[PDB]
Amino acid sequence: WHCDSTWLGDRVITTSTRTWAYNYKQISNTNDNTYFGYSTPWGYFDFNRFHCHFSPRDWQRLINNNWGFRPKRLSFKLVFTDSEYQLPYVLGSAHQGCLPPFPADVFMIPQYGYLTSFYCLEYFPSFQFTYTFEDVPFHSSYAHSQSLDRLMNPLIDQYLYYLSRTQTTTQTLGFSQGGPNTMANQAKNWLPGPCYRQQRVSTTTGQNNNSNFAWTAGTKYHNSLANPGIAMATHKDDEERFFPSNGILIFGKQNAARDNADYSDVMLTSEEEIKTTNPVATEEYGIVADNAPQIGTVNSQGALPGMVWQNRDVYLQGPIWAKIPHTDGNFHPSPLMGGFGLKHPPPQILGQVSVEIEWELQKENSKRWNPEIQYTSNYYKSTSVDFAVNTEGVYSEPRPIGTRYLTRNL
Amino acid sequence: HSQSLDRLMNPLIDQYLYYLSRTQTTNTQTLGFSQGGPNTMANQAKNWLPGEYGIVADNLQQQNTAPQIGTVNSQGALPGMVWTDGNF
Amino acid sequence: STRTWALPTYNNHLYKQISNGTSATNDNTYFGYSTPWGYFDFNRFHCFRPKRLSFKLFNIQVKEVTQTKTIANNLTSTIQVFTDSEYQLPYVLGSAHQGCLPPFPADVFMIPQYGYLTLNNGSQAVGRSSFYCLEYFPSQMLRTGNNFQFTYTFEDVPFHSGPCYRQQRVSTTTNNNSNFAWTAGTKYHLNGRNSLANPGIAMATERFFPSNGILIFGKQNAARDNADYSDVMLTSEEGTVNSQGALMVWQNRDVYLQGPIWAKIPHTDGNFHPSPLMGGFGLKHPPPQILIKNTPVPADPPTTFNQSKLNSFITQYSTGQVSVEIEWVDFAVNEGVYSEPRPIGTR
Amino acid sequence: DGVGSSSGNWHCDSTWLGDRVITTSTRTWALPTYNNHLYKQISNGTSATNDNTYFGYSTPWGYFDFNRFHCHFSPRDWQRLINNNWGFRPKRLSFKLFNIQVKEVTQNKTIANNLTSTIQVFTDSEYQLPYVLGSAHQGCLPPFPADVFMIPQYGYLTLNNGSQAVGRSSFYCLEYFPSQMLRTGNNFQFTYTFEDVPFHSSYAHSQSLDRLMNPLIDQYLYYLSFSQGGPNTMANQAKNWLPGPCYRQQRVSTTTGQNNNSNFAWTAGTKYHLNGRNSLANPGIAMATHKDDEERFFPSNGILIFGKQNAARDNADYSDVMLTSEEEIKTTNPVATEEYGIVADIGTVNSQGALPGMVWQNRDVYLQGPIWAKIPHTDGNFHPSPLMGGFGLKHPPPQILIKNTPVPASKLNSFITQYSTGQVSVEIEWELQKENSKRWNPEIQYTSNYYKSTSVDFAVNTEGVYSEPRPIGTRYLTRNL
Amino acid sequence: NNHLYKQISNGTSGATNDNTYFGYSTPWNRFFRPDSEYQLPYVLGSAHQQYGYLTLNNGSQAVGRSSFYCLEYFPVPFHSGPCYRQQAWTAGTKYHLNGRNSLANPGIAMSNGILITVNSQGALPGMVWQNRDVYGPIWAKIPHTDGNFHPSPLMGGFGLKHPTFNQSKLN
Amino acid sequence: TFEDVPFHSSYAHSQSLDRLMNPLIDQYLYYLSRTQTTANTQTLGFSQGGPNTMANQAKNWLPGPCMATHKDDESEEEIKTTNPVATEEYGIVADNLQQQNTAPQIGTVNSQGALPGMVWQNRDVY
Amino acid sequence: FDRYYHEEELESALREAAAAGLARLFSIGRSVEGRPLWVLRLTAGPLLPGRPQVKLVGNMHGDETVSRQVLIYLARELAAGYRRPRLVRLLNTTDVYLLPSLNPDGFERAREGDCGFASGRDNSRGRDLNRSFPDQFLDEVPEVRALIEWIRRNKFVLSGNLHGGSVVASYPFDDSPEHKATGIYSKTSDDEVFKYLAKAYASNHPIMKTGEPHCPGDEDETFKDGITNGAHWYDVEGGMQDYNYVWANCFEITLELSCCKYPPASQLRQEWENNRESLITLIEKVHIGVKGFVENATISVAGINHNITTGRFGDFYRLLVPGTYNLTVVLNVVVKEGPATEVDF
Repeated sequence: WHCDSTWLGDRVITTSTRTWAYNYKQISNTNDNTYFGYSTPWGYFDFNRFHCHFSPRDWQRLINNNWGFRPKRLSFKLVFTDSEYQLPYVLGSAHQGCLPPFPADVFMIPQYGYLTSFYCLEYFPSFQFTYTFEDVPFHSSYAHSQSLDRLMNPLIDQYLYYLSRTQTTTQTLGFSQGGPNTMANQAKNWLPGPCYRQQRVSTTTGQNNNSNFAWTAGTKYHNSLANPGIAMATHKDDEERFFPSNGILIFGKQNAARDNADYSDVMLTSEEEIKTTNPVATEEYGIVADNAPQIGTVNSQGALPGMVWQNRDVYLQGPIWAKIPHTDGNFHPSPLMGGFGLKHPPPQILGQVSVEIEWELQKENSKRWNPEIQYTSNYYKSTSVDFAVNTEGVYSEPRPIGTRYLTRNL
Repeated sequence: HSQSLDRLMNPLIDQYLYYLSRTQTTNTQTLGFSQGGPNTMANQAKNWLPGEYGIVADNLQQQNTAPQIGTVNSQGALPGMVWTDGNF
Repeated sequence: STRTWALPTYNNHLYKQISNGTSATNDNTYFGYSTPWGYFDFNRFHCFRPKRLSFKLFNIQVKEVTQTKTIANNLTSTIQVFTDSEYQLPYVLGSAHQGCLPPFPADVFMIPQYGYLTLNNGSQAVGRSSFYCLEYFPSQMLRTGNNFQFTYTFEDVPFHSGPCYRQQRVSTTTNNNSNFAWTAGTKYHLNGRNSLANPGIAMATERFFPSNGILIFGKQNAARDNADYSDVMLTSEEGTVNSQGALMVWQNRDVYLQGPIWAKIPHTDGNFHPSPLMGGFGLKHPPPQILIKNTPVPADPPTTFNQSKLNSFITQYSTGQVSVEIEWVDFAVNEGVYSEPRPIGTR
Repeated sequence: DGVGSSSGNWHCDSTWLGDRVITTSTRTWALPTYNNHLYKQISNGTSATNDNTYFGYSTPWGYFDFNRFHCHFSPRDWQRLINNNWGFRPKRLSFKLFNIQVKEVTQNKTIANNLTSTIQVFTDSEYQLPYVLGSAHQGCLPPFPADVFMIPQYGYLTLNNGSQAVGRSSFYCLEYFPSQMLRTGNNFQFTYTFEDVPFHSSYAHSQSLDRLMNPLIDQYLYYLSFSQGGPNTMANQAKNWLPGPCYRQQRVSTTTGQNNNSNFAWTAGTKYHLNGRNSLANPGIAMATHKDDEERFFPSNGILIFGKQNAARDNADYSDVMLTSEEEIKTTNPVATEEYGIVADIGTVNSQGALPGMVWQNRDVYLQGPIWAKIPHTDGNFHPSPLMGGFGLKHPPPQILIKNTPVPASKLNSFITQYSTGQVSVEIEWELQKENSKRWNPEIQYTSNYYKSTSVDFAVNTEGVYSEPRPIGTRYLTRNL
Repeated sequence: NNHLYKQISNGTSGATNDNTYFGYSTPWNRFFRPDSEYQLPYVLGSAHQQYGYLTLNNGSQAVGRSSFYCLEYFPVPFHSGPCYRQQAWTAGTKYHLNGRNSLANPGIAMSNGILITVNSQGALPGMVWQNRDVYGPIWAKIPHTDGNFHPSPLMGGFGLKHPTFNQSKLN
Repeated sequence: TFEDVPFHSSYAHSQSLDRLMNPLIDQYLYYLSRTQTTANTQTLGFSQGGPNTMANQAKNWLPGPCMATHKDDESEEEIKTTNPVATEEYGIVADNLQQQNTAPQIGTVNSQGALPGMVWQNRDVY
Repeated sequence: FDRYYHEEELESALREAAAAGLARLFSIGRSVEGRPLWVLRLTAGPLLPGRPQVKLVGNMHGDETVSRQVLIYLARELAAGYRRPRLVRLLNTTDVYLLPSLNPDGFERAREGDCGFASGRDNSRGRDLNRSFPDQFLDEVPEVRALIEWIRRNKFVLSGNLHGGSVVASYPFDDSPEHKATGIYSKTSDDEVFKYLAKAYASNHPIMKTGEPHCPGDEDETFKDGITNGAHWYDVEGGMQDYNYVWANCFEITLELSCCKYPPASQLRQEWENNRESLITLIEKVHIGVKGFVENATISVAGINHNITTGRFGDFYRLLVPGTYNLTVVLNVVVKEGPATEVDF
């Protein structure tokens, strides 16, 4: 039983020990929910949630003073692991059965099953092992101090003219130099990230339409919902009551119902920190021409040269990694739920279980003068301590802790 | 490929992430959230998108305008999609 | 290239918060800080791929102005110069601002003032808004006998020699009888703020030209605003899918003798073909911006101690020579004013 | 070296290497001529009350003083320091004085460089001069590096009988010290090493002193109720330690409506008597500002009250001052407002001296607060920590004295009006105490307000005036007793 | 606690304000001179006859400074005057701390002063005193404070500075 | 041989404990100057300690425990700079807790024990 | 005016209001810090027959302080009016209980000019006084227990809660069986009477005559006719108006006066101008419905599943909207705009 965390320079060794405790059935099943697959009698070990290795204090100590982090290696101690990645990878689908956030909790091993190719798991050579993470880019555990459209000098004009007038105040052609008072019209080098426009739903349920548009108005791809879809800002300035219908990660409060969970019983994650580069999910990407001139509002915008976009934030309760599918090609192989897209993720391991992960940190060197924004617990007294057991002994996570709190320049 | 992009998850274990399952009661406004599971696998959270392409929002819905949808017939590259001076 | 530069006192040695709100339009709202520092910009070509650069700052004279007006030598006055080699300051270069080195060596240029922008909610600032004190950097001080020098090696970048984001056609031969310059302009949306997609992605442009999809330069003695077509300089790049993303080959926007050389790729999780949209070389570690400031020399302080910071200084300005060496009749004086008649592309 | 060569560079940043943080800060200073190069006997007598009487000398020398935490730490640096470290203490400082330039002003007002004029700078490494540093005076290095600051004039006080002097009164002529003389091209520098000083407590205890017991096991000792101390009767349990010493202060409410309708700021204030000269115990011994849910109250003179930017020197309203709260030490220190405890005769003890087994926390340091104070060279002292907070040093950083050398235009009294200006660079290295807390929940960290504001906190306004909106404390992390 | 960490709080709801506490009960020093890193609350030395600890409280409530510790998250001079005058509870000698009168038991060595005009005088130069005898606790942990005067335990002893799958958890 | 004695101080202090500050520079630390607006009503005014309001300035230390034989113009006369006079009070403390009606009551300390930041001298030898 | 009333200043203000006019000042209990809960009776002591009790409880949340000041000013104005027609008749035919502060502790802990948009909202134990009542869907809140005992000791028929943070008149059933935060409209048996009372109070207010409050936080909460249902507005578990409707027979309505909970004292006079009429109207709205006599006897109205009980002297005050009702006693009647119809049993 180790369940410790050691901070050594740019490294942090987060180990956790948990006490742990079926049926091959041909399972199968609206046309969008049909499936076919196999229910194996095997249980699999899952530790693909950040709270399985980081304590809330560890998460604070990580997100308050590090611009980035990425796993380096893991040691697992306890049955076989698919080191060659033959079995279907059910990890990274944000499923339950992970190690409990509280080290004192005893969890049961989730049953393993896959979808379709029949895979007999006794056809494998079946304790401790070590895995080394491939070089994955650092997770951007920071916000941007500057917006993409405000990277210019607010004092000097541009030497490039923009067409400012087409009609005398007869039609003509007039040009003006971009300046501090016309920042919208200044020539710029970069475009906001790609957009896959989503429906706007208000947490103030009165403002929403009187219809059941959770699915009909969804942002599904062809029909499965693009949940949470590409990384986009949840809302614009002073619009925290709004969120994309299926474009954010929503976590469950303790004892929340599996279905029909009320808004008070769930925790919404706000991706507003990426609004400096990523377009708001509920709003359009921009306006293009169509032909009197005609303007077309572009809602779904693909990748364009010069685009820059932030990935979706990771959370203490959120997934850590996801296997990049072994496809011929891909664009920006990063999980949409957030995390580290690994071509060779930690093998799924099909008593007590100990998992230790070494995370490399990116120490921040910011010359920003004013104090930063840090994650803090409310000083005001409460009935129960946040991120602690209650009277009945049930450890609960009150809020979804984000990861981008320090700031950086674009 | 032996398995589909939208069917690479566990068909036995439901997700810990919630999705907006209903907005109108069964009738007034509400906000219902459900966990994607073996039955409602279309609503489950996914990590990747396919390489009509899909359905997107076309407006901002409110208590007066129904949310209409737009069928994407040409979709460019997006993060998570799997299938000169520059090329793709 | 060596140029003579003059640097005045900016903001009277103060950091001034600047902001514009709607109480204008939301698209033009900004928040930021104007610093007393000027900066050296040589991002234009008139100031293949770059390999390295050496930057020298010499023959510095700091001169007092006394009000008749007389200008006198100030031998003991210093100037603070530092390069943000770690890119810890907002990189205001790459926005194609004025104040670069003149295309004509015989011309003496004034150092542009360095200010930066930050996150805003209208005219107000948000908690994420950062304040950068440029005196909080190690800066070398220079008297009349001191000289500054630094060398910067460019990172590897492809040599300078498809998706579409449709523009609105405009004819140089004057087009619809309405003001469609901004209403019908190809814009993009960011944080509830519309920003003009100028010049947008690299696309083809003879009288036709995109409404905001080309770089427009200024003729010599051209108006700051409302300049006529004769006074400007057009660059030529010679289910309906109006906007198409990546699916596919294309070419980058041509660089111009009057155009920018490089731009800083934003420090971001991802980018698709990070080539600057106004042309040039996208650099993750661009040439660090050189910041220069006249050291405040206070006038006579009172005889009795006063806690308040000094607000009276002697009027000073520093001139000198700046040399930048980068390893990689038309165009002549008229009245002796250098003019660039036509824009030159590298294709 | 030379007239046209810079004598130093602007080094102003912070460097963090594990348990060490080296903060260097450079500022521009302007030293005028003080007292027209004269030592003036200054005094106040009763013929002014007897409590304010003083005798002393004002010297033509100015003094460099960097004894405020914001002189070296940026607000972001302070946030890094207090959100991650259980303690810190200075290790050594390097002081530099460069780019010196003496300018003479002539009235007809024309200011011209005086290349041949010198300035005298010296350090009292042997502490032979009266130590006016640590008294929390103005003239510190500005918190904002862009602010050019005036060098405060150096004076000192001596024994007095009213406005008059006594036989033991000492006159210190600062010219009697060997002072280095500097032209335009010269620079001054020295290095000082801090003596062994305990780490400042940059933490607030997770446990109160009376709640160190197991709340499930009854005590095996009895108390005259006889009963065994247990969970329910937790106040009667036998305990090992007593709270810190107390010196009761008058309670004042920030909600002015609740205060008494009298001018009790002086008469009812907590004072100490010394040589028949009542003085204000400001800020007094380190005690908790207020108990639980009493944030409106504060001791009358038991706290540090900093001034907001552009605040009146006298009669400043409550809106123009920032009150520091020592509520983080409620765990061990007694509350500064109410009594220490009850003894039997019963009687409430308002002032309690040191008792065996008493534990207490020192006063918190603040970004605007003093860093160190000199322990008086006395035979006896108890817990020599400065009452305004900081580090009590027997050999503090020597005070640097700088003065324009007189240039004449019986003794000569006609001098050309001169003033010097230059750059002062002070670099202090602090040893950090890394925290190893197995606490599960997150704790309180200092964070800036998320919501939009007219101007950025700890940043310049539209007019270019740097302001500190709140006094940043130091005790945000937690350590169990 | 059936392998559970249980929050335990006692406000004034019978009990008075002096007896209020907040803490956690986890499922986890008796008779010359005599968790290795001291990261847990040190309940030892309080002279008790199951490990549970207390933390900061405001009544039955807990302030944000309260620390929750998960224990599964883990891998002097030879023993031989000041006065605090003594005299059941109303007349007993107490000390005030954060608006909570705690019994001064057994107090400094000289009603509640044994293990079972100037009334209070603090330390003065030239004052000499003897510590309480031992019988009794061997030692106690000196609280990690900036200052302490004669850090000997008032209770006696030696003052040591370092002395089908289901998501729900199984129960 | 004698042990490490604390090296008895055969001198007299040239500075009093309450006059250790600069008499030319104001203190950046404010103090509660007044509470009644000089019908009078209630306020909270703050002033900076300076050369004139010297007794109200913030100070780092306190006089020794409650000793100087006598004050000025009345033998341990050499230690009145630090030690309080033996024939009077140590200081002035708060006795009650004020309210709208309860005018503040005041307490005279006659015997004071050791406090943090308290410095003192020892009796002279002869 | 232009001054808040603090410890022993609230008592002094109530004593001088009593001296200005009649008035009995007493305490229904003490707060956590022992601060008395001052109540002024305008008509302790016996309960006079024929007097419909009206209690006006303000300052439930300590930071909500417009209620305290307007309650004090209303008591003073009522005393002056009786000493000097409308107010004379109101005090002669109605027993009015004025409770300026139920949470004096929080009021003391409240700060100057916070406006709401830690704060003293809860009592000294951190327990909300508006979340400490039994709900149809102690010992830590002595004020709540004291008010519960006070209600049980009397037969209040109409009551008004004065709050802050909004400008609206909320009527009972502030919670819902499904406990959804907003949207769900919880309708009572006497919903029409509650709506009439809220409308009568809000019409006279120079702000609630328009449902929109024009204050930060909502900017679009256009309440219909300036009144709303508590559950329809925002769910409150264990509110006091629902308790007063269920466990008592009182008709209790919450009244958020201003969106700035703790305005500077200079605004108080203005706030008084915004409420001086309205409060009086509310009190003079207790003379509606039917009134009569029968001794702990159940009085019911056909078509409504809410039965009231006669007072110690058989007096019942069934508040009703004008109309024809079938009255029933367990142990056609016309209602017109104005005085209550007298029916005897």
